[PDB]
Amino acid sequence: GCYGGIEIKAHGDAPAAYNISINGHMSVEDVRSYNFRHIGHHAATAPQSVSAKNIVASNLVSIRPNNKRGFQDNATPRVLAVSAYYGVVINGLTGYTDDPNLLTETVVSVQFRARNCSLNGVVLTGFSNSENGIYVIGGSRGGDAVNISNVTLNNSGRYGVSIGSGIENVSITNISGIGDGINSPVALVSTINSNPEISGLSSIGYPTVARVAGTDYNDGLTLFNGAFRASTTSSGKIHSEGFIMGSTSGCEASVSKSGVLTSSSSKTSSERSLIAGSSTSEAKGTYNTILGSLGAVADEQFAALISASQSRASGNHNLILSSYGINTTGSYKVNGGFEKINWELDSLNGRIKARDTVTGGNTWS
Amino acid sequence: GCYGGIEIKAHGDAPAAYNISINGHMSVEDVRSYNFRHIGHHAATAPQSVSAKNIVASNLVSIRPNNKRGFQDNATPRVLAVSAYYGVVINGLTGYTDDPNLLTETVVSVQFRARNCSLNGVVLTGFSNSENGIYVIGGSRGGDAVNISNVTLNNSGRYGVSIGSGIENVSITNISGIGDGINSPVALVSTINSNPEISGLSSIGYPTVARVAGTDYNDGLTLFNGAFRASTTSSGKIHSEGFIMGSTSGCEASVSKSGVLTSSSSKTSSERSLIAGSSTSEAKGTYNTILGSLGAVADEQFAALISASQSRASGNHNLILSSYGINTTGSYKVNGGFEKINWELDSLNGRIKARDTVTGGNTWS
Repeated sequence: GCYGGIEIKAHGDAPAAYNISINGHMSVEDVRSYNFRHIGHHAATAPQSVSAKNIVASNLVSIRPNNKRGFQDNATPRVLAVSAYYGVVINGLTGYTDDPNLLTETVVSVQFRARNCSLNGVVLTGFSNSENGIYVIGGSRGGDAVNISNVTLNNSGRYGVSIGSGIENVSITNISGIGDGINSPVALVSTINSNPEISGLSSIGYPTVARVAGTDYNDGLTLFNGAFRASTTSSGKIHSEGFIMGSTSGCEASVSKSGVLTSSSSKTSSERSLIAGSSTSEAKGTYNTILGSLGAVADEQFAALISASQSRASGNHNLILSSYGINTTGSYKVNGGFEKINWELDSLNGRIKARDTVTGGNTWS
Repeated sequence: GCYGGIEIKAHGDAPAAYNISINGHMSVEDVRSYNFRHIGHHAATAPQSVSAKNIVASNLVSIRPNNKRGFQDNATPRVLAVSAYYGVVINGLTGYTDDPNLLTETVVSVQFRARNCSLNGVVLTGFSNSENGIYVIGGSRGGDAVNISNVTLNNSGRYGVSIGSGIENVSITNISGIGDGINSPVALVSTINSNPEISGLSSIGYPTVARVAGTDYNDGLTLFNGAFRASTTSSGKIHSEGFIMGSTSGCEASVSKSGVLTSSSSKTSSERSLIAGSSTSEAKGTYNTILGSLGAVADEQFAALISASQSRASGNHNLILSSYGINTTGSYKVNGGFEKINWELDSLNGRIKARDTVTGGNTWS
């Protein structure tokens, strides 16, 4: 029956409380069950608090948060409100109400310069007329992060987990929600930024499961950021807009939009490129394709090789097929050969050339 | 020396206990150390409990669970048994025994309409003659989830972590196990459903590490569900059977079996398709391939382009190679050109055509 159940803070012109541990608490009909803040250090244009740091809070219970008594000029209720603080770790939180009209804005807020906060093991039940279950707004700062995992929402929040502006680093994993009893539910998960890391969403009764910068995903989502590598035990450099998969050692994909699949000792520094099913191959131009090849090099714009060995395509839009030991240089040509160029399809001039013969009336027996 | 150490429940015709917090407990030689249930709400054909919700339980100790005394008609022992309840969050659980014959069925069970449960930070030691370490059976319900993470098993369970029927949403991460001292171990992890989310498995002494719907994985596994995106900071729509990787903005893979790699502003709505190493390209047919191309469109079944610019392949099995500025329409043709079609390999009729000349006796110097 208080305003704050546990408040951790400071007034302006004072240092905030720091290195505080909550090892279990029960808050019954408070306004803001857990309320961590530092007055004077919330505005985007204020200095960051140099003192608001380190809160570890666990096994937190919040029951029927409300403001029937009118505390703090009818401040809106919260199960949890974090602001200003760096390094808040919340584990095992249950918020429960039996009256949907008591709390109507946000059940859990992480906002107002709060940074590097982590929520894990959360059950929110009964808040069926609140706009937001969890609502996070960032600050927007280097080295920031917000981690939300293992959350389940039972008719709690038109937006179950909402991420607002100013947040570049978010991890949202294993969120589930029931929205059937909610007054006009919108989405289990919603994000303003286009690059959240997301996996393990499950819901019923929300019209949209995930809304990521305006795009809906209702059938499951896995999103990861940065350089990506899978089923490859070691590799050289991978650009943040690149990847290596299903490969053995010695591969690299060192520029924007370059990638290696199913290969050994193969490297691409070619912007817009793919190497697949190959060994000891290298793409160094742009728009390069190397497939099913051995010791193949593509080193000019749009150069490519398919089923080629010990060969180099160095022409503009120059493709080598089904070859061994040839180096080609022509523009808009498809070539094949064996130790020397033996045929050409010349797209530039409309010529077809064989080293030996060109014949019709053939059969294959 | 009790039947239940802590029991949280209700009898039939009563509401179950709700919003209960266990902030550390030690259970010594009980039958079921932690036993959460709601009689009358366990059968598949019973109503779901409307009251069994919210349990957060942490730092739980269970020692030598057994039924030497014969409680409850020789009910089988458990470190933890969850049934009926929604939203059970378990963090930091250690179960320990020095007598393998006391508990022989399942160490931890999540079954009988239990839903949206989460287990994290579990150590089970000494249960070397039990069939299952953790055994989960689902209900099978929309918006359900079971999350199991950071578990280590020391000679505990022929099946370390087993997922049974009725579970569509499972996350199993960071499970490790020693099976050397187990009486006939089978698998560290086992799954009935074909789509578990799994990563971070490590074992010794289990003949199989992971068995996923009957298929064994003994050398590491990472499985994710839904639309997939990596090393791409933003994108348009990705179908749940699609992906975008290593790409920049403006890409989409909007239908079953469509994908974009290493590209910019390129979109596929083509069922069974791939765009790689390309820009401003679009696949709209079926069985479409676009590689290393710029402003390329494939809009008919089996149409494809490789090393092509400002070109459209609109024929049935029509492939364009090494070209600029051509639109082709023929069936079973390979084409090349530069502002006009300049050559054709006609697989349908066995014709080869050049705009200019076709010659043999050529050399490339």
